[PDB]
Amino acid sequence: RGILQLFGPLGLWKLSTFISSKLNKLVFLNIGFILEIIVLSWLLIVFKVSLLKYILLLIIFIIL
Amino acid sequence: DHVRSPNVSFDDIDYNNSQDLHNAQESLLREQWIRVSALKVCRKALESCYKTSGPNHYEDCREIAEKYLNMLPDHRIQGFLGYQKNDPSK
Amino acid sequence: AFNLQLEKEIRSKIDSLPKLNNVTNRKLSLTDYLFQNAANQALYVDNEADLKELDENENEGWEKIMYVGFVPTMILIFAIVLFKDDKSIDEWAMDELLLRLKEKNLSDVELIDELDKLSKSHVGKIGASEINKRDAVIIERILNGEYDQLSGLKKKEL
Amino acid sequence: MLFTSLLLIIVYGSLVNKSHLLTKLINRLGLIIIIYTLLIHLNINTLENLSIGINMFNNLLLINSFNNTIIELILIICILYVLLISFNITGLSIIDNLNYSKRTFIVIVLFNIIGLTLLPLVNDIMILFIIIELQSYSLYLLTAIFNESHNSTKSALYYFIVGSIASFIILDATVSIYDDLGLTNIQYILMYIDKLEIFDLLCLLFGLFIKIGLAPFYSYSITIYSLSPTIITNYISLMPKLSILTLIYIIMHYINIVNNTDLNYVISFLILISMFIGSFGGLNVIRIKTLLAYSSLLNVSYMLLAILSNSNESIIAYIYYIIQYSLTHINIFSIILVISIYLPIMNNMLNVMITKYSPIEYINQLKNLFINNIFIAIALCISIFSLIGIPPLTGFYGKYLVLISGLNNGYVLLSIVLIIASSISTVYYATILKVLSFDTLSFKDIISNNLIINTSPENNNNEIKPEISNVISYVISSLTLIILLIIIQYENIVKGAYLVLLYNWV
Amino acid sequence: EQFHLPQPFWPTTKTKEGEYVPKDSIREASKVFIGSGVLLGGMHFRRLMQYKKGSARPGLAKYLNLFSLSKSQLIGFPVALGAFSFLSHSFANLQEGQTATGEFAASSIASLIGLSIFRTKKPLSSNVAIAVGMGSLFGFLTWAGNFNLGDNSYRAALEAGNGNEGGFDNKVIKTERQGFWEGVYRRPLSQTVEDLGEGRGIITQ
Amino acid sequence: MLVQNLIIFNIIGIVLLVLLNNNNNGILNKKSLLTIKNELKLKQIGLIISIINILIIIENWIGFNSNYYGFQNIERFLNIYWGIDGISLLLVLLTLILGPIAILSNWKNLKGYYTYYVISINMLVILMALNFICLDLVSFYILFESTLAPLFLLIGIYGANNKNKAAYYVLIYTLASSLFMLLSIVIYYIIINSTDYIYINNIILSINLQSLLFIGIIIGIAVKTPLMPVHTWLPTVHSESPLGGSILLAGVILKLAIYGVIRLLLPNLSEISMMFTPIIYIISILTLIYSSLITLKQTDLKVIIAYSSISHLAVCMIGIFANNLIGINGSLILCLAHGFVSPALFILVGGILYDRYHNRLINYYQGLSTFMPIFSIYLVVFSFCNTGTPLSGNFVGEFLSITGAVIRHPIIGSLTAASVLLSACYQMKLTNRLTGSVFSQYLHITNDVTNREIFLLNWLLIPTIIIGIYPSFVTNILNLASSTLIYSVLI
Ligand SMILES: CCCCCCCCCCCCCCCCCC(=O)OC[C@H](COP(=O)(O)OCCN)OC(=O)CCCCCCCCCCCCCCCCC
Ligand SMILES: CCCCCCCCCCCCCCCCCC(=O)OC[C@H](COP(=O)(O)OCCN)OC(=O)CCCCCCCCCCCCCCCCC
Ligand SMILES: CCCCCCCCCCCCCCCCCC(=O)OC[C@H](COP(=O)(O)OCCN)OC(=O)CCCCCCCCCCCCCCCCC
Ligand SMILES: CCCCCCCCCCCCCCCCCC(=O)OC[C@H](COP(=O)(O)OCCN)OC(=O)CCCCCCCCCCCCCCCCC
Ligand SMILES: CCCCCCCCCCCC(=O)OC[C@H](COP(=O)(O)OCC[N+](C)(C)C)OC(=O)CCCCCCCCCCC
Ligand SMILES: CCCCCCCCCCCC(=O)OC[C@H](COP(=O)(O)OCC[N+](C)(C)C)OC(=O)CCCCCCCCCCC
Repeated sequence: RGILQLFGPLGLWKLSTFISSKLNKLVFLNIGFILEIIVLSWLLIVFKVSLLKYILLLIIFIIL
Repeated sequence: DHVRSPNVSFDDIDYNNSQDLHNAQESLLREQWIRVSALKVCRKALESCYKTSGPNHYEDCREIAEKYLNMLPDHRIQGFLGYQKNDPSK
Repeated sequence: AFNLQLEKEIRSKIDSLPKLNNVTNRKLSLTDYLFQNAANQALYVDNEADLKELDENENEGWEKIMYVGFVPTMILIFAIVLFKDDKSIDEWAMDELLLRLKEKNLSDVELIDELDKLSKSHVGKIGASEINKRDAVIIERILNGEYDQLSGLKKKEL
Repeated sequence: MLFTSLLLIIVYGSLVNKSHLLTKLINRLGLIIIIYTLLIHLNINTLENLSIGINMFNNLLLINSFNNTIIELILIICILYVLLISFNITGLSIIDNLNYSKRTFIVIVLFNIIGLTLLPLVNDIMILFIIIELQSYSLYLLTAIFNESHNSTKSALYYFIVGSIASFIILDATVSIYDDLGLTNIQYILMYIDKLEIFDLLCLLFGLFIKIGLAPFYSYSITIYSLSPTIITNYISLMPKLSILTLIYIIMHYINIVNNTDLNYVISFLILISMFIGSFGGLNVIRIKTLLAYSSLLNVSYMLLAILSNSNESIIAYIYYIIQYSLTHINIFSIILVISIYLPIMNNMLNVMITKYSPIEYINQLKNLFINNIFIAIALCISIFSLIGIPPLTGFYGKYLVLISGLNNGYVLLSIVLIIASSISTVYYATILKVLSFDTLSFKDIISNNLIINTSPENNNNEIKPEISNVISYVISSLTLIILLIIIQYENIVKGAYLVLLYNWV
Repeated sequence: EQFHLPQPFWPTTKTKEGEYVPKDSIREASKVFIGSGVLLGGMHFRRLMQYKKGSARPGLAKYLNLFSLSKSQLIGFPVALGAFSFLSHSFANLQEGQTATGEFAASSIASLIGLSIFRTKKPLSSNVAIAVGMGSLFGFLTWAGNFNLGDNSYRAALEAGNGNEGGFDNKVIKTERQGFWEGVYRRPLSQTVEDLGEGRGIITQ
Repeated sequence: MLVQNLIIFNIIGIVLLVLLNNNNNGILNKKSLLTIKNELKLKQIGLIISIINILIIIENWIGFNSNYYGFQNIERFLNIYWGIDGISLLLVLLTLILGPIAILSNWKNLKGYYTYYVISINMLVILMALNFICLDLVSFYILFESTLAPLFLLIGIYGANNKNKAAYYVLIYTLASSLFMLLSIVIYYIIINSTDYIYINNIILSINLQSLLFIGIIIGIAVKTPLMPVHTWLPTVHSESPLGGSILLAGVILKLAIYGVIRLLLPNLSEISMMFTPIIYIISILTLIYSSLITLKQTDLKVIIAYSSISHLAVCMIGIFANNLIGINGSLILCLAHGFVSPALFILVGGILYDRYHNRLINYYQGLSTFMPIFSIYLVVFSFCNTGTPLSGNFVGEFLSITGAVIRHPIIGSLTAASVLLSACYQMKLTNRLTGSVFSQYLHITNDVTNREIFLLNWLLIPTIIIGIYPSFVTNILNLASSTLIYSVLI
């Protein structure tokens, strides 16, 4: 009833609720929001590919 | 009737022959079960010698007991996968 | 055997008691559940609910199937494990061992005498038992040489 | 045939008077046009002849056996979609009259089908830009066909703005390539595949990724699919993906010639993020179309892994997956349109407002479907289990074939992540099934005369009145049994996908 | 004698001894740290302009609040990314190559350093729990071969003859170990003893 | 002949029950005639179908040769090769015998929808039975996971108060873990171009690749036995699932994991299985010891039995990973013996007590022997079978499994003997309480075991004791099939 729930249903439910609540705030009809994300993605073309894992770490920081 | 073991070794066949590899696998299995049959017969002799000899069993059954203790480690089923997948000489 | 005239008697009598919750000569057949008119099927249930309403753990409808289909099936399974002419590998190997003893010792007067008189039913009963049989020479010959051919299949050494 | 018959329908629709019956009969003429288009296309295009790849119209177009299969798939799915507007989906006028109130509905579909079928064939940068505009403009006009609807117009505004930004990105990529090489034909550009900047083609793919709703550009498609009418959302969420993904496969086929692993890593980054968003995004949602929008984002990520690997095993994976996913998409939306007839009627907390465009808008409006219609509820369960990937349904072989191509190319991470993504998304797929069936016994003996279906009259009380119309019922029956019983013909179907070649030859 | 444990690791090209010129860890971390701080700080002052241009429009304000970064995040993010780049290169130089253990250590420490800056108002054990989770993800990323196995994939092996295109033959026995993606019919018994060791049925009983 | 008839006949049975019971849905509002007596006729047809499935495997058993090496009855159907050996034959018969028992256990304790339940039971039985006769990895996975669709709906519709929790647990624990097993199957099909049993058994893969493939498969197997620490789904699923669902889950579904080791690990990944055996033994030993001590503190009757099943299946895992015939035969006999005793204990605990009092809390029951003497006899008899008392098939399975572990690993395999003590600690703590002291003050005196519940208990007890006294009925069939799994090169 302890660690196997934290690393199981109860723990993953809290993780899912936290992550899904973040994603629910990103779906709203707004021109400025989607334009910023489109233009931001252009940096993947500019950046050298070795920086992908740093962008991955930065994105996980923003989830918090 | 009484079927017989098709004596066929892994060393004399091409494994790409499906029926030939099947025979070598069966051939190795049947020779191990016979050794199990022989071991049980030897153990039958040991039990009868022990019962009859009474206090003389140490001397009377000495060579039967010695043979059973030698055959016991290897007169058991070992499978065919071990020798099929391994070449001892390499 | 729907017998619609019989239901009308059954339906009417339950009407003689307006109060609720305060026959053995009835049966149905297999062809009735699919061919009766929609009106008659309604009547049968209206009685069955009310007949049951006017009421231990028997006649539940499974006894015939399990005691005609299932128990004979287990009996047949019991028969197969008992009286099926199937050799196992261990039983085959003992027969093969006795056969090779005969072939290696054809010139043996004593051994072949015991092998011929050793019946097929006592092949697995070799040793000390209630059966009075002579296998002393048979056991003697197995203890002497090795009648397996495992060394002939491993042609590669270290 | 499409172009010629479209002109006649355009003029004919403006000549006759406006009535719901006439618009419905004009829609049936559109059904005949697509059927004749399919028959003519089948009569002349064959897989064996198109294996080499045949140029048409001064090499502006290039059709091969890989392009041809997608064109026939587009025509077949478009046939199934037109049955929705050409026949009764529910049989009740308050719901069905919407599909007959716009006479230009069928005209826009025929406009878009032309754009859908020509896009995979593009062989020049000038015609690539022209066709991608033709497909996009028709999608905007279809998203705004119901111009008296506030949400429908708002979606079309969002669709236009985002899709114009992507088109500019696509145009900017082709202009950069023309600036580098001074050439416009794709086969001419292939001669200089080693000298042009390959990331100029990644910019071209980025504009295509926006138009398929890939992450991080997923936000607008999730918003648009939920706000649009269910009949509109059924089309726009599937049709653009059939053509654009096929075009992405052909572009990635040319990109793999130079083997730029940096480009492979950026795309893998977009696939990885889309799996995370597609699975975790749908966990906390209450709208069914919002849930299906994330399902679409997730299944696109699965296909893009096959497109990214881009090998012989990828042709079989992509071709089979796109066919079976289209049928599952069609089957689910057909059931959702039908089952609005089982909605309870008032005679209140949360002040829930339901409109005529989307009568089924929340997942919990599917409650007690196991009681109202067991056969339809099972049909919906089979489709949802296929999306989950329960064998031996079609959805299992789709994931199995995608994994084979992905793992054969060394995409260990993406193969593991998608299988984790499949498990996470199973949570919200199961929630549909929980709503359909789990309260069956505690509700079986209840009196429900307050349904939408109960408002319909009865003819004679001596006849048998079917509760669902003939055509829509047969389509749901056919697609559900295909999804269920694909094991019977799976071996023969996958042998056909072996023959579909994209310059393999030998 | 060493324990004979299974080794579930995907194939990777192994640099020969004397190879692997190391990468300058400070220089590489400097580019990530400076470039990130310039962008994050620059995008911060760009968004303040968008604030001043409009603050009576709720639609713009809602979208700007999502992308807004706190002051401790504008400093913590470049520091965490810079420490990650430094520690990833520093450990890679130590081990003559990149390993999943090195990336697990580099990511968790970089996360914990950043978390202790922009997540000050949370318990210390909470920050460590996230750092262990973040470090495991990047260790798993390296274990799976980053985004693709590349030259170690089966498709690459099949093109180099190291696959199983020609099939198998038991008469052929190879002293050297088979390739990662290669399967054989029969193996030298010495290889089995090297893998499993003697004992419970190998050679002896 | 076997697979083709077993599938075609059951499809006709499924369609027949649907046609009869759904012909009157169309606003007839009638009273029908098959709906009487809780759909008695529709229940009886499904009960007959289950028994006929047992007759089909028998016709192919009469021709089975116990002295033939290899798969028999080799058949092609739906582009899939189907075959049977000694190991598969016994597991198929065990699976089909439990079919009628699952239906009869829920003969009159469902709130409704009897046709749906009977179809799902017959559908679960055939899919599990077909899983023992497939001959390739992909066909193994298709049948391994196909049972999730009906099982998920069976729990959620016919389950207890926490059925929603249990339905999600079984769907997500098993599907997520099996997808890792699918990854290993995809790798086999990529590098060898086939998933056939015989084809892949002859190929030796690199010791590093064998490790990755073993871990992928073992993840799917370890969750479904289940083993620690991925066992937490089972107690929740067993306490909420219907009685027939618990019988099939505790009788067949868990045995597919042992058969997974026999097919997917031992003959194809032989070299890496020897490397992993100490890890397997440590995990299984701690699974056995931990589950036994945890079972002591449980307060739910159906959860106590669920944890008892985990302890014995750890012993089955230990035996099957012994590299000798004694352990392999012992693990297989213990699988069959458990396949009868464990469903019987669920009938006593969750089928007789629950159908009378509708409460599974331990604190309500004591002194049952005063007014339920027949229940106490069967409860006591099956309790001693469950702890491996001699004369029961459980002991023969347990003793050979423990002996096989000792022969395989004398030091750590000796810890397996704690099954003898620990199993009796929690099982006889529960039985000593149900049959001890004064009849409970929280219970009203009611009927004892009925004829149907006597029938179920007798025909689960009878096979356990026949196997316990004369296991050679089973060992003769398994002898040649089990000997092929041993890997060793003695010089
Ligand atoms: C033997 C069984 C084995 C099976 C088990 C396998 C699962 C093991 C994983 C266990 C980890 C999850 C369980 C614990 C998570 C608990 C989440 C949580 O409590 O929220 C923490 C915090 C929000 O704070 P709050 O919850 O409100 O209060 C603090 C309570 N002390 O918010 C947080 O800090 C959460 C962290 C932010 C999210 C980080 C996201 C990282 C990337 C996602 C992780 C999964 C990646 C999957 C990738 C593929 C997805 C398609
Ligand atoms: C007179 C001055 C003129 C200044 C012009 C630049 C304007 C200010 C912008 C700040 C600088 C960032 C952009 C720098 C150029 C783009 C990156 C690049 O190309 O690499 C250059 C730099 C040095 O790398 P170098 O090895 O010298 O280049 C290859 C040589 N063979 O590589 C780097 O290390 C750059 C640092 C990048 C790492 C930080 C970015 C990642 C973290 C922030 C993420 C931003 C948001 C995420 C966007 C993606 C969203 C999906
Ligand atoms: C320079 C500007 C900032 C950079 C933005 C980058 C945008 C494109 C990157 C791809 C992510 C697309 C998702 C939509 C973009 C998110 C827009 C955004 O930045 O808003 C921040 C959002 C809101 O969070 P909140 O803290 O509540 O708001 C701030 C309050 N002041 O917080 C979020 O929820 C953002 C996280 C969204 C989920 C993305 C997760 C993608 C998967 C990452 C893990 C990958 C899984 C595999 C891991 C194993 C490998 C290590
Ligand atoms: C509560 C549930 C109700 C059920 C409870 C009681 C269960 C039934 C008890 C019996 C269990 C079934 C096992 C017996 C079935 C017959 C087994 C058999 O086939 O015996 C064959 C035996 C040797 O075989 P063979 O030499 O090859 O000759 C026959 C060729 N067909 O040939 C023979 O010599 C046959 C000898 C049979 C002897 C009678 C066996 C009955 C049991 C008595 C002995 C039990 C063992 C002693 C235990 C005492 C306590 C320690
Ligand atoms: C890989 C090694 C083998 C592991 C096999 C898979 C086990 C997954 C964990 C069980 C989850 C479960 O069962 O999901 C069911 C649970 C039910 O939660 P509940 O009890 O109703 O509490 C929740 C409600 N409360 C707290 C209010 C009472 O939904 C969840 O929590 C939703 C989160 C879903 C996450 C699923 C991701 C799966 C990833 C698998 C690989 C890491
Ligand atoms: C071996 C392969 C077989 C494949 C065919 C499956 C059965 C098809 C049933 C369609 C007809 C139907 O929906 O009918 C409904 C029937 C019977 O319900 P009822 O109690 O009469 O309904 C109530 C009517 N009253 C109110 C008049 C009494 O439910 C079934 O049959 C259920 C079986 C399917 C459950 C599991 C679904 C899993 C989906 C994914 C599978 C991999």
